Amino acid sequence: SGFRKMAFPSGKVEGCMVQVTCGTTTLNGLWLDDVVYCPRHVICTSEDMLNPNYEDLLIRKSNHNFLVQAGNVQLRVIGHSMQNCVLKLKVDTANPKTPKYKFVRIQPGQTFSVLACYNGSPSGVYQCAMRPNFTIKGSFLNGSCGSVGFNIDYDCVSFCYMHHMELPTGVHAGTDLEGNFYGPFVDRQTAQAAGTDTTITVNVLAWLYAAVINGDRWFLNRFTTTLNDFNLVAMKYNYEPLTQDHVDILGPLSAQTGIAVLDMCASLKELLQNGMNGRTILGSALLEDEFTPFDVVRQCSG
Amino acid sequence: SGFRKMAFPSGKVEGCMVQVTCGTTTLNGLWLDDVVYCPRHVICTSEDMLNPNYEDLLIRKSNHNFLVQAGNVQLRVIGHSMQNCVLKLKVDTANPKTPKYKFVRIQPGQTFSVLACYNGSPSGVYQCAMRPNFTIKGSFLNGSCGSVGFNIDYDCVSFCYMHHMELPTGVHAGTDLEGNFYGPFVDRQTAQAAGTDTTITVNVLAWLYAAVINGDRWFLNRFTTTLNDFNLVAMKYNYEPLTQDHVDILGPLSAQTGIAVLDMCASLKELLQNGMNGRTILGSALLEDEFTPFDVVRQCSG
Ligand SMILES: Cn1cnc(Cn2c(=O)nc(Nc3cc4cn(C)nc4cc3Cl)n(Cc3cc(F)c(F)cc3F)c2=O)n1
Ligand SMILES: Cn1cnc(Cn2c(=O)nc(Nc3cc4cn(C)nc4cc3Cl)n(Cc3cc(F)c(F)cc3F)c2=O)n1
Ligand code: NA
Ligand code: NA
Repeated sequence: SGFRKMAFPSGKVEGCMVQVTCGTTTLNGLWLDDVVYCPRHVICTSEDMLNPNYEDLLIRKSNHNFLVQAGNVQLRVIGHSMQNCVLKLKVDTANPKTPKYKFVRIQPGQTFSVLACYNGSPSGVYQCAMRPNFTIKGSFLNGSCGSVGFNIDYDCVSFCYMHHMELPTGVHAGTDLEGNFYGPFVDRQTAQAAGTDTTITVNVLAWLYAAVINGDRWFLNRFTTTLNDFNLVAMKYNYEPLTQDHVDILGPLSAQTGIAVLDMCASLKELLQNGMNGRTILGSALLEDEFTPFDVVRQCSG
Repeated sequence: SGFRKMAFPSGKVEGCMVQVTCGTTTLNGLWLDDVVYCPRHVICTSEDMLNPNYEDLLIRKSNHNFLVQAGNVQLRVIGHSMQNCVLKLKVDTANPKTPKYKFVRIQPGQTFSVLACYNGSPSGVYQCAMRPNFTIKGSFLNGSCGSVGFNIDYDCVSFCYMHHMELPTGVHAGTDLEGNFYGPFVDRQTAQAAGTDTTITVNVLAWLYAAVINGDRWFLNRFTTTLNDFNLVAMKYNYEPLTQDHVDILGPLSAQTGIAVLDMCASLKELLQNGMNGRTILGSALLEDEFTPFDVVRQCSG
């Protein structure tokens, strides 16, 4: 029993983190096989960060302008290339701790673990969701550029996020590992705005199922609703609309608890219209939306 | 910016987890140097779990009744001894991934990371606090017995918790790594009750400082209070009393924010008497008490 914000074990990723310095600019990189992946922003000097011309800046560098440090060992850069917003540094040593891995772009609403790193050293691990406005509500200080987000499927690390910047509202933005931004952001040191965020409805329903599994049942009720009446209320409250795909995804949890999805939707409609009135669910006084159906199954069934 | 439930990176511990089986009873163990540490409950059969006589049960076993599996490799048990509630299995191979480590007993109110494991394999990592009633509000399924809790100080893993059981209320109890229980529990499969829990006041104040650092300031006010008037209100609300030691521990955070501890106490007194009225702090609608002053500093300053 119990329900916590649970991250994936980070050891397989920790062995891939390095420090990358170009001049006095320094950040984290990811060392897989004989390539180091890092934000191309590392090739900027102070003057360059506000409005860089990356193709120009890269032409002016040589392999020896790049200092890669893997703990004590320095790694020899033998080639470099740019792919969208990442830089790929070819090094002369393949990382012997390279896990089985793949590069995967995630969708809004999906969760992943973040390994926060500073000067190439892992500092902490936490779980977070990609928000509908393509930002994450992370926890990052100066120096965390290049930290990665990942999921684990069996023995395979799926890398899905490389951290680039903090926006003025204190939320975070980054790219997939092919260097393509999540959201309408660009890698320059200018103020950019995220679009308005929304609540991830299918995740809130998954978390209500988790509560029932853990014995929190006070919000349940005898009523049912239809997708359409639900979505008309949800829209009013800045909730993502629910689809029949969402309903099938919640299948295993409906099975395990015997409560139909549209039955649980009727409970959610009640909570939205009446609030919770000082009761809590799984120790929270707000509706949680950062746990996926799969997160709940992984944690409440194994 | 941002503030998350952040665990320590788990790689150094992941390499120490093994599976221990005695008969058909199986659970997790911790392999450091040439010793495997695990809950002595593993020597119980089904019939033995309700009221075991461990000294008898251990006399009847031989080194070959113990199957230790480190992934694929089986490890040869060459001696065994019992220390309080743990079993120490001497094996013929020293773990080459043994980190620098120490065994440390923590106090109520302190936090640690848990690596949840099943059949010797790491499944997830999360952060939690030792509650004042010596339980933890973990997240664990059948098969997690033997999972460990730890902190990291530089390069040194401090092990502080070995998981044994879930109590009827769904909270968890275990021992330090010398086998001594936290709290008034015993390792038998009987219903035991935890004492009443209380809110960890110094942690709530640390979390309010974190909020101010992240720009949440609405609860602040011009008033101050004294330790004594504060403690008379706190007691009423089932909060741990605050000591002058707690006040000095909050020192760095008072410095960084310019708000004196007894000034922040006056804000806490207000929140306790008036509630929060649908406002949130750091994304929560409840007062959080699972972050220590040191957790806040580590995460908000580096
Ligand atoms: C508070 N916060 C939360 N997340 C972040 C991440 N982040 C960061 O760590 N560093 C950045 N700029 C740099 C400055 C440097 C100074 N030196 C010596 N070396 C430096 C290297 C970096 Cl990367 N930034 C800003 C930033 C980074 C980008 F990659 C980008 F495309 C635009 C940006 F504005 C930053 O957000 N800080
Ligand atoms: C739901 N939950 C949350 N945490 C726990 C931890 N836990 C556990 O994993 N296992 C236990 N009993 C066993 C049964 C076995 C059946 N086989 C084949 N092998 C088994 C091994 C174990 Cl350890 N228990 C119960 C338990 C374990 C103890 F170590 C103890 F001292 C008293 C107890 F009641 C358990 O709580 N389950
Ligand atoms: Na209902
Ligand atoms: Na005040």
